[PDB]
Amino acid sequence: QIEIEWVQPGITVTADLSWERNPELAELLWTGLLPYNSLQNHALVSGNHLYHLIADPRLVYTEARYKEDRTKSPDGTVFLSQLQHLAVKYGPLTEYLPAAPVGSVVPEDIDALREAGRACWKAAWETKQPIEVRVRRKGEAVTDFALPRTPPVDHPGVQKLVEEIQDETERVWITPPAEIVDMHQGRIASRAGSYDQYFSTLVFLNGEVRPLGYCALNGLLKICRTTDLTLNDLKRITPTFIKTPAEFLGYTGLDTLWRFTQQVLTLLPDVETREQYFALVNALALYANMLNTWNLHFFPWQHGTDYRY
Amino acid sequence: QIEIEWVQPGITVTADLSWERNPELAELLWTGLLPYNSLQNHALVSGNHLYHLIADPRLVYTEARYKEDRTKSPDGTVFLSQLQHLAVKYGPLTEYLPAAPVGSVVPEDIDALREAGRACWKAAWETKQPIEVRVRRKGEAVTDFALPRTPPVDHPGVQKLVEEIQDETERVWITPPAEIVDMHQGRIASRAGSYDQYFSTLVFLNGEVRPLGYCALNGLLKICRTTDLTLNDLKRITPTFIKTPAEFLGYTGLDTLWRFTQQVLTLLPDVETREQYFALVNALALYANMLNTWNLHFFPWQHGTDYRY
Ligand SMILES: N[C@@H](Cc1c[nH]c2ccccc12)C(=O)O
Ligand SMILES: N[C@@H](Cc1c[nH]c2ccccc12)C(=O)O
Repeated sequence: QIEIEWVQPGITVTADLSWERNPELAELLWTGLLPYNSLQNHALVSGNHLYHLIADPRLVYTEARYKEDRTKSPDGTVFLSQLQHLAVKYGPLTEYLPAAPVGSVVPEDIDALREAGRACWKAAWETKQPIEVRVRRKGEAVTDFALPRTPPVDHPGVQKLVEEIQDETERVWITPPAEIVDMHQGRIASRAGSYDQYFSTLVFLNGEVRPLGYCALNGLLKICRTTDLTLNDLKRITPTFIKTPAEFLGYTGLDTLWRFTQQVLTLLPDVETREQYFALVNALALYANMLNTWNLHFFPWQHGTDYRY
Repeated sequence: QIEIEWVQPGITVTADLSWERNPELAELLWTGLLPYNSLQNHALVSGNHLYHLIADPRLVYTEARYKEDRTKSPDGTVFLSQLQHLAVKYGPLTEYLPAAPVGSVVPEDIDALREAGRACWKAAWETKQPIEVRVRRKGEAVTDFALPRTPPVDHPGVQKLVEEIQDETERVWITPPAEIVDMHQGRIASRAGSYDQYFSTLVFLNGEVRPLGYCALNGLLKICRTTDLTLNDLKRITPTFIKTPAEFLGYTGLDTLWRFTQQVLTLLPDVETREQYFALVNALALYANMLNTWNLHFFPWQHGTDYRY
């Protein structure tokens, strides 16, 4: 049993964990991930779905034993995905992609859940109020949320950079990053956007950050942990999947993203172990995925009033 | 000397190619790429910048000898890009990323160039009328534009799928794909989009397709051609970068993309040679990059009127 606290709406629900179908994932949440906090997003495509990022690389490569069509899942079902989400269905879904269930919100708490889901939708559609979520073991108080830090690494250069990136990831974990807020308000040093408007810039912002985190960066992580591709080859293929997106994004306004990427690309040829490679890339990957949660939050979805079925 | 003809606005300019700075590039265009047609897009972020797609894998990995800041290039400058573009500056740019020049539209055609530039803008911004560009060696008239096909490959199953995919890419080269048009009109069988709107779906359609093409797929082509990564490893790493994006887009409405990806992923472990790997990923790659051009064309950029600096 776990509790899920949405702070701003002031709603807490309780969910039963199950080791029956996906024991490795249940065990991962129960033992390795809890307790944590995150920025709570609402799905913009999939339907009445809530997901939030968990700052732990294991979610990228841990396999499920059992997946089901998520639209057929009962409301209240809790999932874990390799996009590093914990997810909860609270109403109908259109996205029929397989998902890995690990439990469900107790029957007594479903109304609370749907109510909370609507509060989360309202925040992303209208108010832009960042909604903090706290997840912890049932009946275990926490007054200490801090992002995990990968074990230190025998390399002053790598470790220093890892710490810097992770620190920054924590700093803006539930606090809006200024470089994201600024772009949405048009405060953009480079004036990016054709013909004096920055709407397109926001679409490209929203568009490039997301795959860079979950696809390129997390892909490298997945490959690194689940295959025996050599360190030399990991090092070689990395600039190819991560340089251009970050560079273009740097111009649009993500100076910190692009700065971090340059320092990583700069250190990368000289790392000596797979452990060093992984901490370096993991730190950037989490930073990238963190930014996506804020784009999900801040992007003007409101325009969809003019795009109803 | 080449000729760039924009069909709809009835404008044809002449450009001098130069071997002074990027000989390998100028050569490739001159001997390898001409003549061709394409869909003319206009940059939505970079400024007064025209770019279109060229159906040749060599642009992905052929290296520039020289690059300069594009904001400082004279109006009229022609560039080739590893994004598979021929690009022309016709006014101020804000994107200061380096680009490889290969020539210039002649001085007496600059006015005609800026007319072509503004007309392409009108098509992206307001009209959504597809503009066809035709590019030729000066002198030699051209009647048939067919997409380049990779040389037949000693593997019938691979070769068949390669043919089917290339055929399809050719079919909707300058004629809009129904799957893209239908989505932008809300004709989406899965009703993807939270709370009965499909605007968010259009943002994600736009955002996911582009990196899948230029970053994941094209990245694998470049890795295959510019490094000696083993075939065994090329096959191992491929699904990690291309499955998840394609599956989600399939759900959102791109049935053909997801079907072509699944087929590629089924044949991929059976591939026997690098040449077989290359042709298979290359065909899927171009198709993906082809879809990007239509997203760039059809996405409702006009919303930018509420986002002026
Ligand atoms: N369903 C998420 C987005 C999403 C789900 N799976 C994906 C895979 C790739 C990219 C985006 C996604 C939303 O609507 O907010
Ligand atoms: N210039 C393109 C966008 C672009 C340029 N370079 C990129 C690299 C990655 C992604 C997008 C881009 C436009 O504004 O239309």
